Amino acid sequence: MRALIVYTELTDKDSVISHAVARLASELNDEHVETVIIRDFEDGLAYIRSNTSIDCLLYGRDMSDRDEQIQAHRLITQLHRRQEDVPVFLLSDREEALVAFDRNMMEQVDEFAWILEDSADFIAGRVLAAIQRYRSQLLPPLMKSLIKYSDVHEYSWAAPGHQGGVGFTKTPAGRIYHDFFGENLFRTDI
Amino acid sequence: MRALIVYTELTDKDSVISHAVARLASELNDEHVETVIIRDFEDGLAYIRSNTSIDCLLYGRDMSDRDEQIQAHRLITQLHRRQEDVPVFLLSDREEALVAFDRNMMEQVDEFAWILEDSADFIAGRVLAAIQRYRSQLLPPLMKSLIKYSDVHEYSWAAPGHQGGVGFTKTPAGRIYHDFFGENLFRTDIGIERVAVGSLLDHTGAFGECEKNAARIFGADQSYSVVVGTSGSNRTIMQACMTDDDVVVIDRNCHKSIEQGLILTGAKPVYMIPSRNRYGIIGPIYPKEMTPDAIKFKIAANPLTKGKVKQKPAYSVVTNCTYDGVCYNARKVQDLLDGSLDRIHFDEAWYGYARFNPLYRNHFAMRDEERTENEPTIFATHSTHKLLNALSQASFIHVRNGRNAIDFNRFNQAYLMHSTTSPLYAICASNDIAADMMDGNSGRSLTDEVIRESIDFRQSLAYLYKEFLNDDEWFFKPWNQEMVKDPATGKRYAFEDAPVELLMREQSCWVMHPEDKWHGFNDIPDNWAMLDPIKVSILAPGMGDDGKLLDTGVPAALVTAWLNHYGIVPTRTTDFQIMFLFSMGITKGKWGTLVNTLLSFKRHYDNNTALKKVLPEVVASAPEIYGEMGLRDLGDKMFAYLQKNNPGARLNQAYSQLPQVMMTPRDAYQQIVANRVEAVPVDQLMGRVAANSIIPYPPGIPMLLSGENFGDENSPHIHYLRSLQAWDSEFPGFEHETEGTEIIDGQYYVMCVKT
Amino acid sequence: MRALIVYTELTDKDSVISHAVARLASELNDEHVETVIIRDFEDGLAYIRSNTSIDCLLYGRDMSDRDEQIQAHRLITQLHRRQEDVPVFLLSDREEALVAFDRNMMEQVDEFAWILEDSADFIAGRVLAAIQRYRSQLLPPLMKSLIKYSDVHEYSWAAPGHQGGVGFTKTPAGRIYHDFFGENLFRTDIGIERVAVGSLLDHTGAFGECEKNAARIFGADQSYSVVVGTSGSNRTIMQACMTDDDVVVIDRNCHKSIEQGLILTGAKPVYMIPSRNRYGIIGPIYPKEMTPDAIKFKIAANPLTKGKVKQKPAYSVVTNCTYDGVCYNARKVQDLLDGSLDRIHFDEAWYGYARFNPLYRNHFAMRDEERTENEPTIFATHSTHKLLNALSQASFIHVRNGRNAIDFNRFNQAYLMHSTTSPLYAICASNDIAADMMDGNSGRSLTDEVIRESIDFRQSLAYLYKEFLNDDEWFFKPWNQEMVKDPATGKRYAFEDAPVELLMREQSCWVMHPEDKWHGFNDIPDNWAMLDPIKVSILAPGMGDDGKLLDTGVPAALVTAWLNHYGIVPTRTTDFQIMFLFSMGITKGKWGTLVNTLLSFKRHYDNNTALKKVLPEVVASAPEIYGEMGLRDLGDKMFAYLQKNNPGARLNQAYSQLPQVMMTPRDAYQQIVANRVEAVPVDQLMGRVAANSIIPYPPGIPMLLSGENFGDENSPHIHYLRSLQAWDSEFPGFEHETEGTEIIDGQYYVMCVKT
Repeated sequence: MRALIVYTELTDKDSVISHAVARLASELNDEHVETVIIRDFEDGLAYIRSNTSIDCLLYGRDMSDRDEQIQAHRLITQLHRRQEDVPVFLLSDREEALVAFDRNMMEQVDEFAWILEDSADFIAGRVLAAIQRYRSQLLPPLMKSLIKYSDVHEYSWAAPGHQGGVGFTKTPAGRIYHDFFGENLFRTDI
Repeated sequence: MRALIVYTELTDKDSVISHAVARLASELNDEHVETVIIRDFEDGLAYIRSNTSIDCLLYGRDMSDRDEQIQAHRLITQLHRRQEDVPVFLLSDREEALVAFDRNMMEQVDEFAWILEDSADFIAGRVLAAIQRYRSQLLPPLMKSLIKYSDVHEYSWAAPGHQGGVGFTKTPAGRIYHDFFGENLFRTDIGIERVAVGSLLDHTGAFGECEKNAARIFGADQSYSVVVGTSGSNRTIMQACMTDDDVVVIDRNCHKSIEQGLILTGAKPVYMIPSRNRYGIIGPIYPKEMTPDAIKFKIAANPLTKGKVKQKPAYSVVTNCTYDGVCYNARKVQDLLDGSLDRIHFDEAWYGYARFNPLYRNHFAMRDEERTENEPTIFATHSTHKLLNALSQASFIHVRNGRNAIDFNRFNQAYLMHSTTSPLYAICASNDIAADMMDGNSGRSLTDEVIRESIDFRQSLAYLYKEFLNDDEWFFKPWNQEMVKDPATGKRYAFEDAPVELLMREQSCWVMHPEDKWHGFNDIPDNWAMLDPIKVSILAPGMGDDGKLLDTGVPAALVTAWLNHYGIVPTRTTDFQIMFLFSMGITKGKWGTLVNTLLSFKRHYDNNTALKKVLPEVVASAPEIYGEMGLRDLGDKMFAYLQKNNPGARLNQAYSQLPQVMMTPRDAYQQIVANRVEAVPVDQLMGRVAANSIIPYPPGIPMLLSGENFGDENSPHIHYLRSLQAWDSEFPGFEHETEGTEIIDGQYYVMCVKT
Repeated sequence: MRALIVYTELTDKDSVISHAVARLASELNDEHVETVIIRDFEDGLAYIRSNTSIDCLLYGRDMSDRDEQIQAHRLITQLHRRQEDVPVFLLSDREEALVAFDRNMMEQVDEFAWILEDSADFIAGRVLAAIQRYRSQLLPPLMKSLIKYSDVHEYSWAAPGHQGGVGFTKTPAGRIYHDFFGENLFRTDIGIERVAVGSLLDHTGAFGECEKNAARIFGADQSYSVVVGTSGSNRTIMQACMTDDDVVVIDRNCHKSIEQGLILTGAKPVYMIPSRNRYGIIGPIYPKEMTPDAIKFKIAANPLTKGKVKQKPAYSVVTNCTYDGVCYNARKVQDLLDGSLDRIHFDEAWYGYARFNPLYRNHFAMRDEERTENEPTIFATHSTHKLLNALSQASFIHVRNGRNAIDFNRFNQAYLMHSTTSPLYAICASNDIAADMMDGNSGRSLTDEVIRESIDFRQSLAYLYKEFLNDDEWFFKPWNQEMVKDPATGKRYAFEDAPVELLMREQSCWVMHPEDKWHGFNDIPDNWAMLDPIKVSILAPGMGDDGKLLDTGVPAALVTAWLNHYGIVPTRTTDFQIMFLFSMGITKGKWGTLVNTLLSFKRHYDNNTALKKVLPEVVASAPEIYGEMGLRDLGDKMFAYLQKNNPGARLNQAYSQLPQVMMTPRDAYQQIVANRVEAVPVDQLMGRVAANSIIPYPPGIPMLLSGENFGDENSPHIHYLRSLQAWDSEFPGFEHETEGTEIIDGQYYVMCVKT
């Protein structure tokens, strides 16, 4: 689980939003969500264009700058090009977000995170729930069912004879072959 | 122990104050006080608004800047909103603080710390002493005594048998259960024979202290903690109040525990009929039903009570607020009922927070008001687990003694009659912590947070509705005022454009005015009812303002199926109405998920997405019907069915006319005990007397009570039951719930008295 | 996951098997299975007898030694006593195991592990699969579903308001409370609207599964889980059974919930009077009170029921076992009452384990027996928190359908009438885990452990009593048989010399025989009653076998004060009797503390130690009286008072004669509701009707019920109340408890019906 945080300047003084984001990142790391913190939308765009899996996007902008609004929309569109249903959290001061609220905002924002008046634990829990929801719909059906069944290791009394690759690990050459191709390939040959 | 240090610029050169603060922080850490150092008051405010426990605040400012003075005062006020008695230390140069010394300074400063001329060890010791003093007063009495006793681990030679959870740790399944629930839960299950804590049923010790504290906090003369919920509380109040030789005035919008009390007391009930609107939402009882002449007329017309027209009614019950958030003006209700009764019971099961926010002023039972000596006795029941923070089955009885009051010795008999001899002390502890949570500034702060969240959701939904309407599209709309008026300046706003402070402060922005069309309660008097902001109803399109359906619409059953598929479970639902609860357990900005879910439903509805892709569980009910069918196809099918059958008129007919009463509820139940009852299908209900209550959903309030006749062939009640059955047959997976019926092979059966 | 490896000598040279086992243990640790390696079967037995969870047993022996075979079988049987389905792997050389292969081997071996010719990885994988299979079947259904659902953390938009405990973590006191009780308790408080788990009141889902499982385990046709304790269970049973037009047969040794049921139903009660002994211990009802002629005579003699002599009684209740551990032969009681009634209710609140130990055979309600079709309907109520392992308020209703049975639809009305709409699921989960704990081998093993501990205490106390008697000194003695007879060989033993196996196996060692003097129930039939071993009564000296006091003695009130000072709180107490509870939560050898405390009391009593040194709390009551007074001085003062006043005769007079009945308990309570009651002092009680029940301690059972006359000047009941008041006045700090009275300035007041 990896969360990407892209915020530029939410408060007139940087330290407030920086400390709030640091607290949120600590709470996310305590629940085993890795966090990447980025201060510029072009840097975030470059990060997204690297084929790195992102499970959640949390972003905030100036909220009074239309250029940063365009940049944020570009970032979210780029993210959804290849990672289509990744949850997007808006990090913002509540009043600024509420005055900017409209249909176009909700077209790209899935959840609100009032970073300056909410506990980092509550936001981290909501982020984790969103990440789990996203991960549960990610795989296509056959691949999902095969992965789910692959954990079974019991000896069936039927073919194939290698029985999830166990048969190969009885001669040294078979063991080399089994280690080369890996266990999961043989455990899906069911 | 955590100390928060907020200082900005105390010296012209930063290094002096920074080094002094560093020395103080080191000395505080050496005494195991964690320190958070913050250089800006806005950062400190953000830190305080995170629900982190702070045991001491040490702050310093420029001391010559009035803006920083205002900021520091704001920080301290914010801290004391939810952490009321946290000590505040002023860090300052001595001369600067002394020249600024006044009453206003001492109102917010508890101690002085001359950080530049005092040893950090002395200040750290004083801080630790202050923290210990603060921590020693933090817990409410029952919880404190339970925690203190929990350290005892010796085997008592008495019940409970598990002996602080030791008994569970003897089988593997017991060990898993014990590890899951934790040790402290079992170590507080100590029985009623430990004099260190006291006993709940005797109201002694910490239990007596907790009940006195709760009575003070909730503004009652006496309070009783209950471990059988508001069902139990209602039963004991009704048992203490009435007898089988009594006539009582019952809100027809009554919980089933009220009918249980009627069965257990044998009293003869007379009913006040609440109002209804075009959405099927049950509204308030109008004042025309509570007048002394109306009550005398009801008593004289009732078949069972017509020989008691000279007898003063012994008890009345009004549900406030209602299930859909309609709050009575309780002062006016009490004044109306004072002309006929000496005992008024307000069943405020969903309404426990009302005392602690000024928005609800005059709309609840235990008001801060000058009390005269000729008032009636007032009872209020709170389900502390519903909209306060308590475990299930926790409840309170609040009593204000007036005319014909019941003294403690008499009331205790009913209390014991509906209680248990072995209460679980965790439930009472949750009651105590809930009362403590509403005490002082914290109750106001928590109610404010919930109200603000609900208002943000309502305004956002209204804005989206207007946007979609401007694009000539449909959307959901919140059920509140369309336009609000500022009573000070006279300025009018659209609801979504109104300032949040105005909606949070002004009660008239939520009062049901007779000239407004939004609420739909025709002929309601002004300043009679009010909408609770935190019970948010949303309306699906399809119902016209006149009361008849439009040409197109989206039935709420399909939206409910969508929400259930996404895990959201509404509290109430009608044909076009979905109710969402905002509680003190909600987190800020959570309603964005609700808005997102509604928008995605609208997208899939406009796209006519196949039910197999979006709602597989709906398809799994009747795969031959819902297979190869889209979301909008099903929606239009349901709306066409509603247009053809018009079940709203059926509901109005069934609930505008009361059923004929044949016997008291106790007599009907004793027919059950005597085995003189049978299961009767709906088509054979004509002339039959129901053995138990029939509560259809919607509207969720009883259509028939025990001992009431179903009526002849043209009876609206049998017609409404038939309508619900027909809907269930036509739409599998969207079946209505009806308490008091048995559904065999999809057919309704009702237990009726054998003729 | 923990695997236990027990191997002694598999190969002629130890290093081969040791290295193979080391490789296997390394492979098991690499898959996160902890391993305990033991080289001796006695060490493995000791390890198993420690309550440590074992997920798999891998063992090997010599395979040519029959002694090691017996030891291994013993080890596996011991393991499955409390860990029933743990997989067992046989570690062996292949040929040795194959030559020893038979049915008896396969009865205890689940899998083979050829440790000397198989890879440790293959065996480790098979062990892990077996462990996972075992763990997946370990939990009972409701607990399993609750644990599975507990991982959900999303904000539902419905009650409870705390939303999995989030609401508590918003004030500092709430955070302390939340951390104390832990997260999992609040995350299981989910409400009745989560279909993944089901609903308790609808008996659907995991709740239906749990109730079916409990009915199977306890041998009932149907079982109901109750969250209002046995008080609630008794109320719902009585509400389902009787009506105000009914006559009922009530054990005079009844809990106050039985009288509450009488008040709530309005039935007319007739009473069976239990027996008493010289110590004031209430004994069983004799068969002469349950015969059809006796019941007809009681009905014909009762002032209220004499117009119902042709009516079959609708309900009877018998408390079994009693508070002092007297257990009826329930088969004989049922056969006696079958001639008059169709419904028998056994209130087994203290008697829930009885089904699971053969020592209690035929002495409980839900017996494993061939059932005919003409049996009466049997109800049994268990307080699962009393002598089973459950949280307070957990209870069960068990039904065996017979004549005039109540079907589910009719019974559910009473069940809902005495329940709450928001049950706390932790209580139901505790009920489910208690039922699971009694299931299979574990119930027998746990009851055996408790019974053996109680027998060890009884025998040690009897031995010490004999030793002190031989030294012509006084001591406490257990209340059981002095001499026991072995029914097989005919050999007689003194109780302290009897083999423990005989006392644990033979029921006749605990039956009350009419020829024995220990129990003191004169004219009791043989094979009628039986003593529960785990309810241990000890007798202080002072009472003669004839029924009159001796020249000297030690009153039990002083011993009770001593025990309270040391933290031990007895369950019951009379003038010379102290009752101690042995429960499944006791640990082995704990009764040594009790013996030590009694010995130290005897030392300080013989030394006449000043009460200030030993019992400062006693002195703090009346420092002018107890100051400068010794332990033996106070004891002799109390004994002289008892000798002069003889309150035991007062108790016998008060309880041998029943008070005159003036009205039903419901009528008396409705006098309270009508405010027609007053507080009356004891000296003015002549001719007055009690408004509530009077329960003096001793004997702890009601002397008067509601609606019963106190009597004239010479009434024994007023005399007994006066005796208790006089004792309270003479000995501050040793005051009797009397439910149903108010003590103002040390004077007794009783609520009575205004004439």
